[PDB]
Amino acid sequence: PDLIFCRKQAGVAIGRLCEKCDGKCVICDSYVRPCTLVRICDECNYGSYQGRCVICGGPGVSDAYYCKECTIQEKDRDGCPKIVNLGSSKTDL
Amino acid sequence: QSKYIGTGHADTTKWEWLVNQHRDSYCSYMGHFDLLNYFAIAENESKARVRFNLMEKMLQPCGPP
Amino acid sequence: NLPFLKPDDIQYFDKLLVDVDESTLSPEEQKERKIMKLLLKIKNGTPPMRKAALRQITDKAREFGAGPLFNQILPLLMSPTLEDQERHLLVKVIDRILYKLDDLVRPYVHKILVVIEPLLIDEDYYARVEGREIISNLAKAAGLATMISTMRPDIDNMDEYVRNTTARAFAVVASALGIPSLLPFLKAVCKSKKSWQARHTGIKIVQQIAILMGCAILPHLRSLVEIIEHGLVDEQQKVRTISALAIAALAEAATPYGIESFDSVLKPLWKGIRQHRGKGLAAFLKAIGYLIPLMDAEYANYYTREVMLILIREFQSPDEEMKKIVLKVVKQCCGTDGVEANYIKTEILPPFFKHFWQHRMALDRRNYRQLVDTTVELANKVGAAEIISRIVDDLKDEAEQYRKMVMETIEKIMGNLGAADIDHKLEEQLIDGILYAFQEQTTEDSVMLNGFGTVVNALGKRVKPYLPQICGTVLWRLNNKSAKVRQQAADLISRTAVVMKTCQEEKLMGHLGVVLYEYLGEEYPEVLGSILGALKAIVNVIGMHKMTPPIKDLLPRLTPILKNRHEKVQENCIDLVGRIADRGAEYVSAREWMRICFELLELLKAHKKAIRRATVNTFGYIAKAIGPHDVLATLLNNLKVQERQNRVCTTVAIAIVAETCSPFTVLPALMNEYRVPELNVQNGVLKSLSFLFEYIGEMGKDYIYAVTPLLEDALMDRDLVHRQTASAVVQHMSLGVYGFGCEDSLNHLLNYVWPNVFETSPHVIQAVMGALEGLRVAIGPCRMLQYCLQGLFHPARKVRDVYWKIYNSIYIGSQDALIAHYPRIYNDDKNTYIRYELDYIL
Amino acid sequence: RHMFLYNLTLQRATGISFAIHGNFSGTKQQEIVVSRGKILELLRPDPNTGKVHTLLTVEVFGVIRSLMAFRLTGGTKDYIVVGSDSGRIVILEYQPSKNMFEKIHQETFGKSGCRRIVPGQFLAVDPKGRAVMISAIEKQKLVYILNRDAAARLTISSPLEAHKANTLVYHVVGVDVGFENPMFACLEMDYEEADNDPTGEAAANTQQTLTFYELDLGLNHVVRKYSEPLEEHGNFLITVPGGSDGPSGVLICSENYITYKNFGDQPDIRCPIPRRRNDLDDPERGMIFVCSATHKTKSMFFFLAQTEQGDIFKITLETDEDMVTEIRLKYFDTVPVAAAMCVLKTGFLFVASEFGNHYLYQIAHLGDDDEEPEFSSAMPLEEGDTFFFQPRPLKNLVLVDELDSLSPILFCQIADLANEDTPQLYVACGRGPRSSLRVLRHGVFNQVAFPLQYTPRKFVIHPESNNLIIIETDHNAYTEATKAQRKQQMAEEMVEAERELAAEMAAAFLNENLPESIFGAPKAGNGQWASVIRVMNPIQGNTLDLVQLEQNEAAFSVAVCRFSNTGEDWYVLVGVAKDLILNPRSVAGGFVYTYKLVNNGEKLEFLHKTPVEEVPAAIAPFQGRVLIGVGKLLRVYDLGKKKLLRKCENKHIANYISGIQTIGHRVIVSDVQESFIWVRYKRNENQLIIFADDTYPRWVTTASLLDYDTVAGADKFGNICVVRLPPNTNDEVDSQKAEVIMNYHVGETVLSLQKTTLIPGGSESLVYTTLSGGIGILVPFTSHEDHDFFQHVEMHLRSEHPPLCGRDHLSFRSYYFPVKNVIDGDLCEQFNSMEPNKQKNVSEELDRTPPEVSKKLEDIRTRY
Ligand SMILES: *C[C@]1(O)C[C@@](C)(OC)O[C@H](/C=C/C(C)=C/C[C@@H]2O[C@H](C)[C@H](NC(=O)/C=C\[C@H](C)OC(C)=O)C[C@@H]2C)[C@H]1O
Ligand SMILES: [Zn+2]
Ligand SMILES: [Zn+2]
Ligand SMILES: [Zn+2]
Repeated sequence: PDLIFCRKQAGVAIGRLCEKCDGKCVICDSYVRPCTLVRICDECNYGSYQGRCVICGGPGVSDAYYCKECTIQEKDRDGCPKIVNLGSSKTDL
Repeated sequence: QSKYIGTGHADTTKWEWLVNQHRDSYCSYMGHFDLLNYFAIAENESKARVRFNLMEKMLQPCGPP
Repeated sequence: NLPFLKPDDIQYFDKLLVDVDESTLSPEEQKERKIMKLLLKIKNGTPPMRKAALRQITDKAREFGAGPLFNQILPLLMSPTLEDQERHLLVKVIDRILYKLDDLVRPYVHKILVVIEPLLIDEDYYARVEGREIISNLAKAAGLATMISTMRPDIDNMDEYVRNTTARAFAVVASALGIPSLLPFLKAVCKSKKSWQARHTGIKIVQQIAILMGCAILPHLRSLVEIIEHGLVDEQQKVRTISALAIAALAEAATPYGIESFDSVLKPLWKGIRQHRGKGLAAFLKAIGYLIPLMDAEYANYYTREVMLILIREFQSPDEEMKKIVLKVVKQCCGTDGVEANYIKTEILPPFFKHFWQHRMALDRRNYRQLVDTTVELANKVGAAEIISRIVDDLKDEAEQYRKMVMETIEKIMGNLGAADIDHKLEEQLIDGILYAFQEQTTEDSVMLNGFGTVVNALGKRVKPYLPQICGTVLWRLNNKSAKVRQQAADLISRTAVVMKTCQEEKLMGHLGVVLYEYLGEEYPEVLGSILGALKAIVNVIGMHKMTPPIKDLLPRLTPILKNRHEKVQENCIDLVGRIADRGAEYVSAREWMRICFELLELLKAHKKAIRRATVNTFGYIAKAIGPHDVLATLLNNLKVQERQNRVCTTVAIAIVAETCSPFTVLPALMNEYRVPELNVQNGVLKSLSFLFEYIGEMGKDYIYAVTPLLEDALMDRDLVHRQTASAVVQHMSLGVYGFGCEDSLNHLLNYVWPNVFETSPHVIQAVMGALEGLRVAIGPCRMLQYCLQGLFHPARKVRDVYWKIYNSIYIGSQDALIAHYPRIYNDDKNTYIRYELDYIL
Repeated sequence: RHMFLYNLTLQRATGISFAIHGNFSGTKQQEIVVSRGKILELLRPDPNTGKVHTLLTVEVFGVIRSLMAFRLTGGTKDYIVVGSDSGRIVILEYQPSKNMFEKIHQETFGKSGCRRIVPGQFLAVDPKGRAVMISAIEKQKLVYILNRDAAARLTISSPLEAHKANTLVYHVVGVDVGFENPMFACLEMDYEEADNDPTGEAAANTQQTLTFYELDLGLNHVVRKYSEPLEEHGNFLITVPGGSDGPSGVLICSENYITYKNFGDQPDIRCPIPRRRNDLDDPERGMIFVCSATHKTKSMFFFLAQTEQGDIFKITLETDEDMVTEIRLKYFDTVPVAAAMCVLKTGFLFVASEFGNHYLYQIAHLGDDDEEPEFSSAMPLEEGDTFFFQPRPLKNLVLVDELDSLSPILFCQIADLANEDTPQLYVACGRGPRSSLRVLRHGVFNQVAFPLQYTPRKFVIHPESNNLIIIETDHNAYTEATKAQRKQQMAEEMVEAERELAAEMAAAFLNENLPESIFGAPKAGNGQWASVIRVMNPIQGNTLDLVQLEQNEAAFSVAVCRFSNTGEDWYVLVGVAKDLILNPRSVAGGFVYTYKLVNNGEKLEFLHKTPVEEVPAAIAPFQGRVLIGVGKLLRVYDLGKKKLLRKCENKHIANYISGIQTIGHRVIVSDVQESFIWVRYKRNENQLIIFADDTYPRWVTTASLLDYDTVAGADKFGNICVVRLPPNTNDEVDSQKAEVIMNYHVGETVLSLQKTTLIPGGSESLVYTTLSGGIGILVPFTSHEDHDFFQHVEMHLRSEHPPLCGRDHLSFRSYYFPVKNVIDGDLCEQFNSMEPNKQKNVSEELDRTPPEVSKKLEDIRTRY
């Protein structure tokens, strides 16, 4: 599988996470010290994708947060953290 | 990596890196107020004139390649 | 090749299945073929395929022409089996081709509208959004004149449905091209002499413009009102009704600004109040109710006194829409500055509670919510006791819906205001009614629980005389056969524990706690979690020494409950054990605590973050209670023995112990566990150090020196996992002690991290780059630039690649700082390279 | 030993880089929001008393690069949009009840620091408050859409991209297009062609363009609509009102020209800037505007444009059928060069000068009634010919208030010269003819000021008489003698042209001297200089002696010393450079003037001048002889009856020496780019040997040795460092690297450092004075308990009370080097500014009460 980050200009949408990855950093897969709130671009939050998990793409239950390490290194300024698969379409789940 | 202008590769020339760092320095002078203050005092020019001269230098800071 | 095709796609892409050859078919057929290919790559393609196909279909939209492009797109857009994201992609390609096509779509505008307009009435909100977006792009591409010429013939239609459709679409084009562009057309149509259908349609256009644009219509509110005002005195009743409704929409969209714009509408509405009846009367009332919150205090009082006669008259109206309208209008009036509380108490409250607060209203859910919110808003101004006293005696009604209604109303009133306005008689009435409504519950109405809790917490210490009665009722409901009633009683205990403790009635609370102990071990997980939470609240509010049952007998009962699979039971049991460990550790032996800790290690890998946080907190409490030594020895034995799947729990527990009892009681033993020549336990010690430093952050500022030799031994050990985990340790250290004076030890560890940059394996070079960025943060970009410059320009190409990768990381990291760290490069015969501004001397 | 410092700003920065006016209170009163650099201030001028009161001051812990106000349709209170170094856009609303700035919105988009491609430098707003554009210097440009909600609260949207690679932005401004789609005018220039042509033709042919970015609200996207190449490069833009209040369009200010442009069939209307009649500056020198101001009225509107000389011109436009006809310019007045001008209602004008004090004048007369010549663009003129006007004192403005400003502080010395128990701060600051030496006493700071001729560079106190020896140097300035010579040559040229009237005009021009302090000193000639030596009594500020210098001589060092070969007689050496043309740096030679201080330090007599190869930038007395830093060479000089002899020298300093300080048998060389270098000189053998350097390079500006093995230095980039030689360091070794034991970022370029004690009996502290006008102190810690307490206070303030403009405090204080053992007291003292809930929570975290923490902070304040 070929997965990558969106890295588009994020907006006012709040990123969310499902029950499997509650309170986990989307960038470095860390579970310690959630710091800043995750923002995603409008394309990844439009329509049936609103409030959907950033990692897998399922029903999100909590707010996604960066960790303190990513905040200090300013890895939250890079762009939309939405994981996207280059080997699948919009209809694929 | 055209997202970040100053980034480089194994084929980045000395002239490219130096004009990049010169433009970085000029924009930092534009940003930090006390740097512009020092430059306007030493050169004895109005802050507007110093900013205009820096923006003019921003075209070819190091000259033609 | 070609992407996958769904069944329903065949109908739209059958010609692409056969691999025909070009030039054999007509050149017009070759256009359709490429349009099919582009649309198939867009609809069912990968992101790169979609981007390439979008760029291709935009860069050739003029060559393709509007005709075949839309003749292929529109059937696909209205496929009954089209996904929502496919619809969004089609909307986007339509927007792009409309921008490229521009005036070429004028002959096709109508052909598009008859397709798009249904989306504006679809139940899907995003479908309506996409329809509006398509119409906006079409109006921007075709022009205002084309849209007016194409949509005008449907204005005077006698369908009343296509009229609403055309009004909505005209509002969309108005929001697309701006109100001033469509102002002359509206001023002309709203004064049409041909028929009243045109006036009705224009006024509906104004209404939909308001509804769609909201606060954006404030600049042109005067123009809209002056164009629409003449319809209030028209001969047709439908046009007067739509005029009033559009006035209400304009007022709602302009809240709370722009009352002077409605100056020419106040007296017409005021007279129509006394003149009209029926649906027109309701529309006038709605417009007035939405207009009132825009007026000054004195004029609000004047207008409200003028319209309140007819408001009270229509209080007893048979039309349910009329009742909803007048209820909203009352809520709007009594929520504005100017309507005195005494005036509402005198003239509004008696008829309000006479005609509205009737049993029937408690059956319909919409009327239920509307009347509850209106009554709470009334209490928010006229006072809590003035409203509660009129509905408190209804707490003992025979209809359960009416009891639920009055209970929710009292709950919201007392939660928004309080109990300082309540006298003694009203307090007794509240207590009696709450007890009667709670004892007479058919189901488990959560509103009753919320009301009981709210009223108890609002009374505070005033509930003490009734505490024996409430405790007896909670006892009787706790023994109930039904489990949900037991759960509701436990939640009521959890919500009233603090109030019962403040009232100084510890014996009743101890009896409740011993009954909860007796009911512990309930099979139903939700009831067990609720009684665990109740026990937690009781233990937290009461003293551990005088707590009945004793903690000595309570904690061993809680020990096996952690093995339950239900997350609620897990969280509640963990929280109770943590409270016990915090304020009552003296009543428990160290062996029980050790067994609790060993049964608590699994819950560190739970998916629920709340369970993880609770487990961490309770483990920290137990470590503070006992001490680090015994638990740390057992945890190191576990780390040495257990398999790699359960070692992360041990690592997290080690970090918790090191953070709670200071790391100088943990780092020596952890580093000592490295001397054994087994590789797996060495990797485990390295991972423990990594997570420990990442967890303690700033606290590890006094421990980098101690661990530096272990790292420098692992940094150059001829093992890949060793160097990887050691680089992870260095990264977490650097990010943790960032800005606390560790530049010496970190600059030392940099010299051991740097030789590992020329490594081929990816998993280790990733950790090396992470350590390098952490060290850039901790030591500063200057040292990193100093180490990069020596290899930035090297004859070796791979060396240049690696050093430029590191330089790119540093440059993205801190670009503004590097300006003060760049070295000197003297000028040559061709270029100027020295920055002379930085050489100035004052 | 261990240096744990506590930073406290005693005097906030008084300079101003941005100033806007608006109804930030929500009432009819007009207030002024200014930026001091890292400080956001809110001032209110009372129209009754005509005085400016300061209502709010907040340390934002960032670098404000762009500041502007706006209002939404139907609103009654202007908001505040701030562009910082944070990569975040911030919108705030002043609340007069709580007297604070409430962060309404904060949206992230980029990285921190004054970066070249990350927006923050430029800020434009749509005049109807519907959208705001934030732009960088290069490519990146973002547009946010603003609206209201049900409760009339500001709502911001997602950003819309408007980037364009290889595009340098000179200035952005929002265009008043009524209630149409918002538009932003940009002065851009594409450099892609320049870097691909090694002949240089592309750079000389690439011209500046004026482009218009239109934000379509229906399509909800930003598009680059129009783009027109410009004749000459403009330096900034002015928004002329539009809609129903004006004809819309834009005003471009360039070199010696101002143009009006507008999209559509509207032609371009340009007009040359009127030059001063009988101007004394170089004819080749151009004339541009430095700032602008716009005043709208129910009737008409106008603009105020200030030139480089300080002349304010009032500008009006003629319009016929919503189309401009001409640009009317008229000389309004002349005040010092301002960074921003605010034309408030109720007839007032606030002028925030770039350097020196700021002023508030009252507008008495608009000026139209006067017979003074009004210039227009329709007047015929030869291409080279420009208009002429006569400057005169204030006619339409009357000064009603003056705000003191210590910026820019070039040097400072703390000493007791008034023979009081508490020392006074003698601060040589100011720029050009507005420079001054000010005495500061506390007992906030009370100040007195004595004017000076030019910009001071350095000054020393005479120990035997406490009198000050000032050196005042300015670049491209004219000496008094050359000024009179230029006037005489102009008068000679004037008569060669009715001849009786010409001689009378020339005599009247000769007999009239415009005060340089208010009209700006006529300074020109890129290679010229002007230096003056002065003696001053510090108690009454009376000039005891004054020595003018040669036209091409620039003073850069000064010292008072006693020589061993002579008796206790006092000598004064002044290092001077000849024909210093900087950028590109080129110089002829240097001289050292030697004078004999006579009459207990009241006048000096010329002895001899000693020539030398390059610039003598530092002069430090070394017991018997003296030490001088000429270029990259450090020499010892002995006093001879004829000149100054070089008994020994060292030439291994890597770059230019900027400062030299000696203690015992050691000497500390301050390289311009490299850090400090340690040199030891044995009395025997007579040779200076380098025995220690640094591991980090530092652009040093000043220094102050704290003890034998330590030194403290100030950076050009607003940093303070403290380094120390390692233990067991001998002087007969070649290679030693100094350990850095303290690093800190102040946010303002510090130019004076001195270890002293303000109040007698208090703890010794380290006082610094910066170029931005601020004065701060560093106090060392005594016990580890207090250090840990204040460290926890700083940690909790960083998280619970973050900086105002989105910056990270720990990152800001680590701008160029990571923080090392410094606690920011300006952040800690903000504990009293938080809400009671957060104060109670943080105090319970530290096991004490909010009043106890306030009392601890006040104890530190009173200790000093
Ligand atoms: C997004 C995912 O990657 C999807 C999936 C299916 O990936 C395989 O599931 C992932 C879930 C992983 C979990 C739940 C890992 C458990 C780990 O447990 C160890 C013991 C660690 N525990 C902690 O760090 C616990 C507490 C910390 C200190 O504090 C807090 C507040 O969390 C790490 C993991 C939680 C999912 O991520
Ligand atoms: Zn995205
Ligand atoms: Zn997920
Ligand atoms: Zn992270």
